Amino acid sequence: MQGDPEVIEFLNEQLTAELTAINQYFLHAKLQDHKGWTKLAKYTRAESFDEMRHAEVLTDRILLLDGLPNYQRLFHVRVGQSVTEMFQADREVELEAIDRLRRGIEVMRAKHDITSANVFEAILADEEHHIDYLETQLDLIEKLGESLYLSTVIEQTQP
Amino acid sequence: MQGDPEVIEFLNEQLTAELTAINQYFLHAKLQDHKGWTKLAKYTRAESFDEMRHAEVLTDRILLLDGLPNYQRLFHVRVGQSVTEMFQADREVELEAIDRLRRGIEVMRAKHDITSANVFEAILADEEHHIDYLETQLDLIEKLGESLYLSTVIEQT
Amino acid sequence: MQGDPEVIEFLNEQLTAELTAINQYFLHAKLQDHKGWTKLAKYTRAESFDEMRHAEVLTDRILLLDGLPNYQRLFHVRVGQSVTEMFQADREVELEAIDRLRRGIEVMRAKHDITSANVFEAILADEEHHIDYLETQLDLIEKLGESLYLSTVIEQTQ
Amino acid sequence: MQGDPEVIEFLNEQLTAELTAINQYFLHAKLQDHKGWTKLAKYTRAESFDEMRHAEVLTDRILLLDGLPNYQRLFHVRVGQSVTEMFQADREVELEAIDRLRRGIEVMRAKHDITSANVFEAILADEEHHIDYLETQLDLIEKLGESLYLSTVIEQTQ
Amino acid sequence: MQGDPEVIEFLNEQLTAELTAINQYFLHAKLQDHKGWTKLAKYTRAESFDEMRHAEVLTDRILLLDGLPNYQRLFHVRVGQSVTEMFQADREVELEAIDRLRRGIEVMRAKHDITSANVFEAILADEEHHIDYLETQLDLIEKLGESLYLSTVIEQT
Amino acid sequence: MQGDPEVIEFLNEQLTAELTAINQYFLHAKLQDHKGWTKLAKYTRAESFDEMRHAEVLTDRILLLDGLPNYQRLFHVRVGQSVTEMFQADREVELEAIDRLRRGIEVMRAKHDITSANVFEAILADEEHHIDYLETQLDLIEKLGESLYLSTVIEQT
Ligand code: HEM
Ligand code: HEM
Ligand code: HEM
Ligand SMILES: [Fe+2]
Ligand SMILES: [Fe+2]
Ligand SMILES: [Fe+2]
Ligand SMILES: [Fe+2]
Ligand SMILES: [Fe+2]
Ligand SMILES: [Fe+2]
Repeated sequence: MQGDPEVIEFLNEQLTAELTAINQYFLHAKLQDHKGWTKLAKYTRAESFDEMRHAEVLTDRILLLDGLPNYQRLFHVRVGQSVTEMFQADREVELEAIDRLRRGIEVMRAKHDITSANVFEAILADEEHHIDYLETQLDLIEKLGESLYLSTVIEQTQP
Repeated sequence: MQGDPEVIEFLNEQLTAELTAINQYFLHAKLQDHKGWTKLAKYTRAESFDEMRHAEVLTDRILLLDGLPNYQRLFHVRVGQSVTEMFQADREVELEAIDRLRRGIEVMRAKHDITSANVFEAILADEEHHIDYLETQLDLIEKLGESLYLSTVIEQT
Repeated sequence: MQGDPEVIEFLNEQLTAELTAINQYFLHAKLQDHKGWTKLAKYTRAESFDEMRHAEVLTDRILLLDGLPNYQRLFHVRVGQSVTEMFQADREVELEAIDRLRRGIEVMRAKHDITSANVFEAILADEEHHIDYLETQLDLIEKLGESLYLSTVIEQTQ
Repeated sequence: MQGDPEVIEFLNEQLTAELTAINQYFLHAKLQDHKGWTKLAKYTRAESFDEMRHAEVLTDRILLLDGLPNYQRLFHVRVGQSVTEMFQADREVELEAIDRLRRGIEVMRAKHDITSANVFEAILADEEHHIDYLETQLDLIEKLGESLYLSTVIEQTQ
Repeated sequence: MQGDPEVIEFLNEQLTAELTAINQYFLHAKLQDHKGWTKLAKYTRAESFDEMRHAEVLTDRILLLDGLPNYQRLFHVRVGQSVTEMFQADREVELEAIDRLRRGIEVMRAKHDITSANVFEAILADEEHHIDYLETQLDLIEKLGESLYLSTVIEQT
Repeated sequence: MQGDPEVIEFLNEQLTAELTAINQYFLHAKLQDHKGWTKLAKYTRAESFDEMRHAEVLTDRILLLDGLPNYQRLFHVRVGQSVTEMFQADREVELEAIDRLRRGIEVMRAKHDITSANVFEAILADEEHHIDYLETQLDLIEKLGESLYLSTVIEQT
């Protein structure tokens, strides 16, 4: 029982998205943490653990197909300065992952595995359920205005 | 005992208001749910369930009068895009109900049954307790301003 | 992402089945309770709310596809007088559900969305459990006889 | 210490009755479950596991006599469609077991083992305790009539 | 609504795998029960009930398709003497199941049922989650050695 | 108050060791997880999370110095096949971190900050409490021999 290496690569190209998404959420989480924009920092910190949960079940599956996880390669990572830029860039990153997950399942359905597609749809169902929130968030600032939007995301701590 | 048919349609035209008001509340409750306006979405879900409670006690009464509920015919339903139009539209819907309910009871009390008028006033007492609320709500946006009014209706959760 | 309207209308014609099924279940639930037929009216009221919430998970899907729910148009609704007629009627109503749902998902799997079809099977799996039950119930009346079948559906509770 | 192969086979001929009886009870338990005949399906599922508890202690016993359990051969299994003949069919299956077990224990007492026939009587006290019950059941249908007898075993589900 | 017989037989040949695997797991569990290798027999008894859980949901499906379960005929069942042979033979039995499951779901997906394939994948997901553990165990012995592998399976209790 | 840039890369070259260390632990932890080498797999998962506790306060330090964390580039990561190779490889990785931590604090004390060096010693106390343990582990195999050493790592559960 050996996985077809393209299907393995179809798993593997998903994996490079995982490691980059860990750091770009977490540093931005640590970015706003100094910036005091408090409740949104609580969101992306709790969000980042789900991709840790997303990546681990990915990691087991290729071992069931007797694969070799490359944790060495990486994609390019970006940073922003205001949150709109932070909300615009990762959208493309979330726009990046879907089509790869889209194009993977149609071909892997043609090649007789069922179980790895069940992994692939499940993570794909998360991100479409994820990206809309950002799409909800951005204009909700943008129609309203950033300053009053900034005026509600902060609070003084409990010393 | 047989229900008088004139009273029966007076119950019935109220029922047509009920089913239409269910959907126009609920979809607009689901509309702001996507639009992140969290707290009023909790409120509009709470308003919809009372009309669901309003309709069932309406429903059994005509069966006591041995009637046939038309759950088939409806009235025209509208939608809005900002909240103010939604607050303007349902006002007319609330303006639609009361005067017709005002029309029914006097004619009903003229014809010797008491019991459905008790249902009439009880359902009237809610909407007169309801129509003023949005009437207070809309000017409170309008005097103040919509953008800051939007600045308190959301929640990141 | 914008939903393809052929998927959207196929979501939409499911919705028209949903609203009509609410009223025909509930009124017939409000039929037999006056008729004393108690536990099936408990069952029919219990049958309503699952079919209710089936439409809500239908509803929230199409706004992700940026759609406009027609909560205005309906299908034709029927009533009966004895329960056998009701059990014959809703069978056809459930007979209308599956094949159209069967007609959809093949095309939906043919057109590069997966996520909506998971709802499509999920609403299907319920009515698989539903249509046989009423199919079971009718022969129980028919092999036995209606009168003794009425002789177990009523209690002294009012 | 080695078991005498006749006694082993006489233990073994019980075992063929065991696995056959498990399926013929369980499918009928699943049959009336689809047929809605509720409490008998509760009773048939409950009666089946005692036979599962029956067969396992037989399986250890031949290992104590250092035997080889044939889990391969099976006797012929039947099925019906009405409820009555199922009570007639298993009666013969109940009639099949006892006399052969009656044939054994005399020979078991004839040949200097005590312990295996203790299992034989322990299972035989069960098989008498079944055959009377179904015999009590069937005439109670038969004197009364099937339809009113059927008119008490179905009840609604949750 | 009637089940298609080619779908039905595909359920049916799966069923023959069930009853054979029940006895071969259970007796070999009862084999090491004499042989004092208790913790794997604890593993074997708990594993055997899950196939009994797999078999009943197989059974109720076909009567929804209005089918007739053949609980009558079976396939050939084997026995071993050391555990490696027991680990080698059931692997083939697990190798027997999955391709037949692979052969079924491709065809019935072309033939307009969805629901029984959901049953088929669910048991198929178990066996691929099963057969690796067999494959994990057997190489772990022969790399290490059998006698020390025997040196960890008794309990004296 | 601005961080002196020489301090910043000396924080940063520690950081490049950090992200590489998590994966080489975890994948090898996931390697033995398939291999049934479970009790040390429990240990290696515990080793991963402490490094996350080490790396975060490192990241919190540099923003006080107004720094830019390069989470982008890495160092070279290796894999092994038997545990001795794994215990030999990470030893060098443990040997890699200390001298950089050693060469830091002499300069960190030399240039009028204490607080970053307080982090620098606090991380350094961990690996000296760590590299001895793995050094103890490998020789404990080495006198003994791998097979009997492996013969206690299996749980069968
Ligand atoms: C101060 C707290 C934490 C920090 C700074 C942190 C940070 C990180 C980072 C940077 C990664 C990516 C490294 C990698 O993927 O190998 C990661 C992965 C992970 N962490 Fe955390 N984490 C924290 C809390 C936790 C806790 C408390 C747990 C478990 C009880 C946990 C479980 C995991 C898991 C399962 C992964 C995925 C492993 C992997 O994909 O390689 N994390 N964490
Ligand atoms: C003709 C009468 C009614 C109609 C048309 C109606 C309609 C609905 C609808 C559309 C939903 C959304 C479910 C979904 O999206 O899946 C719902 C939910 C619900 N229904 Fe009704 N309803 C009616 C009467 C009632 C009444 C009077 C009650 C209870 C006293 C009730 C019990 C419920 C409850 C409790 C929920 C909320 C379930 C939840 O929050 O999880 N229904 N109903
Ligand atoms: C929730 C509890 C149980 C379930 C779902 C279950 C399931 C089943 C079913 C349905 C069968 C019949 C299949 C057939 O023979 O065609 C079976 C066979 C069997 N049952 Fe169970 N059973 C349960 C309890 C038990 C227990 C607790 C034991 C033993 C301690 C047991 C012992 C057996 C044996 C040994 C067989 C195989 C018969 C043979 O090899 O001849 N059962 N199992
Ligand atoms: Fe993901
Ligand atoms: Fe009302
Ligand atoms: Fe439904
Ligand atoms: Fe027995
Ligand atoms: Fe299975
Ligand atoms: Fe560290």
